[PDB]
Amino acid sequence: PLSAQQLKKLEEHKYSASGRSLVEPPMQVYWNWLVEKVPLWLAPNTITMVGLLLNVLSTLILVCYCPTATEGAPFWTYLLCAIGLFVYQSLDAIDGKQARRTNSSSPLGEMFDHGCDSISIVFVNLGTIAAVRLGTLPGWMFYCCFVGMFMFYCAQWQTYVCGTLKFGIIDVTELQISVTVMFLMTAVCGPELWDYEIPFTGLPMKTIPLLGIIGGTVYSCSNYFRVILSGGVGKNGSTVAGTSVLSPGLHIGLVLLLALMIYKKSTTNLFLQNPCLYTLAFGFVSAKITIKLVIAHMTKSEISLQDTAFIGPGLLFFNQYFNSFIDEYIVLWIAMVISFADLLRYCISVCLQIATHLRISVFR
Amino acid sequence: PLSAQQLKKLEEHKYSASGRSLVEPPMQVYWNWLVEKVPLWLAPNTITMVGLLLNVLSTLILVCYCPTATEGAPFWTYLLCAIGLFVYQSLDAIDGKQARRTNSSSPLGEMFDHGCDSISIVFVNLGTIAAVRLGTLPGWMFYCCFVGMFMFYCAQWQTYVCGTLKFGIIDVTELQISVTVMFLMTAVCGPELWDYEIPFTGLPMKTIPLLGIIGGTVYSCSNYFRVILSGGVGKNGSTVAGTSVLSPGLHIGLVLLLALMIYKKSTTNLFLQNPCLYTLAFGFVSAKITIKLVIAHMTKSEISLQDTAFIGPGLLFFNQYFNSFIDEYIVLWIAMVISFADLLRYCISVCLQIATHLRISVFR
Ligand SMILES: Nc1ccn([C@@H]2O[C@H](COP(=O)(O)OP(=O)(O)O)[C@@H](O)[C@H]2O)c(=O)n1
Ligand SMILES: Nc1ccn([C@@H]2O[C@H](COP(=O)(O)OP(=O)(O)O)[C@@H](O)[C@H]2O)c(=O)n1
Ligand SMILES: [Mg+2]
Ligand SMILES: [Mg+2]
Ligand SMILES: [Mg+2]
Ligand SMILES: [Mg+2]
Repeated sequence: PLSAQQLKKLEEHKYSASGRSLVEPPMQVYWNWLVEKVPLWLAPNTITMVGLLLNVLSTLILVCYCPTATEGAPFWTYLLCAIGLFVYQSLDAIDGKQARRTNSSSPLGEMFDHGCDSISIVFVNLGTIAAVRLGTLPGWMFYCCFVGMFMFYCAQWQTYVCGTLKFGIIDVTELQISVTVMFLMTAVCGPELWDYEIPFTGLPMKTIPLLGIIGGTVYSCSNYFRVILSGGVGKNGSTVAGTSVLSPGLHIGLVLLLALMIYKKSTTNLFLQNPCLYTLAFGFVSAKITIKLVIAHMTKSEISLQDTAFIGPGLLFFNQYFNSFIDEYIVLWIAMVISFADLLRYCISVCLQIATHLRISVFR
Repeated sequence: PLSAQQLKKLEEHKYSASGRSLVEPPMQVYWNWLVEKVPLWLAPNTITMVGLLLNVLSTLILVCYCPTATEGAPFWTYLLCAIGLFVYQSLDAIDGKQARRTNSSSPLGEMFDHGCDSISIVFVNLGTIAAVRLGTLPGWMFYCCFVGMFMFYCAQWQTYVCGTLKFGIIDVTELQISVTVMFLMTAVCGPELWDYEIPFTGLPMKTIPLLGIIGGTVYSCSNYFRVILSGGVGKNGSTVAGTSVLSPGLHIGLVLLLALMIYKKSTTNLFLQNPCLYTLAFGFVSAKITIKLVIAHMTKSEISLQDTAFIGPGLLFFNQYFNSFIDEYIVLWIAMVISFADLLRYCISVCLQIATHLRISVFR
């Protein structure tokens, strides 16, 4: 999975990040106080795995009770989702702090952190789509999920063009806090709160989050794109690996364009009837693509545009080309299963290789 | 177009071929007698260019008077085709002999010979399809043209796996002689000769050539495939370049499979109504692919499966995917023009680079 030269360049890697947000000081104090009361013999990898597992299980439960994201759910699911998200954020901060001390830092930890972040953001966007019941506005339904995916990939990609993480003021902390408080408010008030049309403007309440999200969208994009153009660390304005500046753009554009092309020619309402399956399959594809870029920018190697991850999308596209010989409901399940198995195999193989080389005992 | 190392390996190349056919001695004596009466100041490249030009012009005239390969043509076209084919064979033998003497041999000459052979075999197969009026048997119409293309590519490919050309007993000489005599017989007797159903077996006369061709087909394939499997020249049974044995098979399979896939889902009789345009576009594609393999096996480099020659087939495939927004008659013309321009540009660039390096003055 990893070549000898690339693995050799993996060592002597120094993690670096600069930036601060508005709510950073108080939550920072809280996380510091909580990490003073953590057991000393616990490994950070177990912490991040536990956090990701809790978040995934809770979001999966919420999705299972709300297919198509247009029905209602009890307070049980919303409360569990809020608790899981809060615990995920807390464990992220705590295992970061505990890995920074007691000389347990390793390059595999950052890889685990980034992969967990990808999966968690996909599941969080699914949960916040299902909770608000955004099935009454079919126009704004592709955009939300796939713009969350696109923004995470763009953050990784602008990190590729530079050497240090740059943190803004509207970063993940505020997003997670807002989503948690929104889940709590929906649980306490009921799923019909977003059907409490505001006495003016003739628009429902669901426009209040969405518009803001769009605003944040633009803002985030702005920053990222600047680092794409003005930023340069190598011998020129090119990437740190010496390759072209806009290579990952082709990967993300291919994924999103292929998703849109399959969506627009379904002829049987493939997406508006099975949104969770569609989003999960393409989220696994995008998660593998993002992990590849994470590994690429940890080292100084180069990425290609030929992967054994377009199997599922390829099957969908070639089953759409021929008119119909397999109904477009089992093909989606096959694609999701293939993508999940491929991502799991890739992650397990890379983790095993790194553990064998550095004799880390990943879980210890 | 040619890398420095590959161009350096181009030099110190020795042409080698072994084999003999049944009719080789008499035609060999004739060609020797004719080359004793050739001017000494004429370059072989001009000879092969003249032969290819005559063959192409005559076949183009015959095709223009017989679109769809189901109408009749005057004796003028058939006589011109027979004369052009005979002159092409004669000039091939003569310029080969004249290049072998008077120290004018160069690696560019073999490249010209192979490219001319590719174009000539494509046009000869079109001419023999049009002359026999094989439009009354739509089942056996894809097979003929594309099996001619496939056989030439397979001959080149088995040459790739070894170092020397192997000549059988049913080689190009007998094919050309048979086609010439068939053109002469059709001209003297008329296009209706193939509508003179043989008093027995209840089959028309056009089965007499076709079956034989099929037989020859199998025979040729046999020999080639043996060299594909038993043959080995490098450190192992692999190719002389050290790469995989069955890499060009992917190229030829992609071309033929894509042609068949576009043919089988035309919905408007794209091939059975415009056979000459279809065959010419895919013949230009296959000619460029074959020239690439010729250059590869002249040197010891490696070929890829990513070319700027699938533009035309890509446009056809993606215009078929979307139902129809451009009628499937201008797209074919665009594809043919693009393929022809690409092949001409590639050939001109390679010829200019070789002439600049070796200061040959190609035409002199
Ligand atoms: N399981 C883990 C998680 C993080 N780490 C390391 O600990 C550092 C602290 O990360 P963090 O979570 O505080 O930082 P951010 O989450 O803000 O990116 C990471 O950059 C990794 O190098 C680790 O070694 N093992
Ligand atoms: N225009 C040409 C044609 C052939 N030649 C060379 O002359 C040799 C004789 O080829 P040939 O035509 O007698 O052989 P075949 O046609 O049987 O392959 C070729 O192998 C080339 O090396 C050349 O230098 N310039
Ligand atoms: Mg962390
Ligand atoms: Mg994290
Ligand atoms: Mg010759
Ligand atoms: Mg020749």
